[PDB]
Amino acid sequence: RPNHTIYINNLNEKIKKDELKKSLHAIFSRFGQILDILVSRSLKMRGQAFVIFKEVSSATNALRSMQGFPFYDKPMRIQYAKTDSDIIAK
RNA sequence: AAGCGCCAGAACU
RNA sequence: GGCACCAUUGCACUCCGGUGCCAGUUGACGAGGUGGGGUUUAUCGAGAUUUCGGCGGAUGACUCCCGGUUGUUCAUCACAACCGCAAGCUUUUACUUAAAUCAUUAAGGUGACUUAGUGGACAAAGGUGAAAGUGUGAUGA
Repeated sequence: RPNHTIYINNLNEKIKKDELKKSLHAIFSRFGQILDILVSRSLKMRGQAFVIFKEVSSATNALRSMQGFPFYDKPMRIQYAKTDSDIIAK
């Protein structure tokens, strides 16, 4: 079920790679320490974000609080990642 | 310090 | 890389849909070279995705004019080939810091790439001395 990494979608696709990465670190920093925020603007990966929390409890409070939150005019949709990311698994 | 200057076709970002 | 649009609500850990508009980046590595006017596709090699393509410059070549050398003095007009602070032709003889590519590893940038250092090697043309040979007449001191 719950995972170290959280999946964020329904984000504004117009916003560039580096800005959004720094902008999402502005909010998810309070819940706990972040290891790496993966951002891609490709066809299958745009308007999406993977945030790696070192604590699982950090990822849970993040989903509970930032769900539905309006970020760049768009309300956020957050779920747990299907599998563990490559920095925590290995 | 004159195989040197420039950039807009092309290519890459 | 950026802005608009069409399209995408999509679960990944070296990049990763299209069109148009805009911006950025690449875009010659050294040697050598200027009496003047015209003309023109301006010399030499090194390298090897573009050193391609475009445009500008240019000391080249050619030609004529101009001023000169050499043809054993030296004045003058031809004739012959040259030179534009150098200068007949051939056979030889040094000198003339090649740089980039390559490998490498530091700085800067979102990136394409950029700036600099280090390591080692390789030229061609030309010109600059030297050595032996071979090149005019006509008229006058």
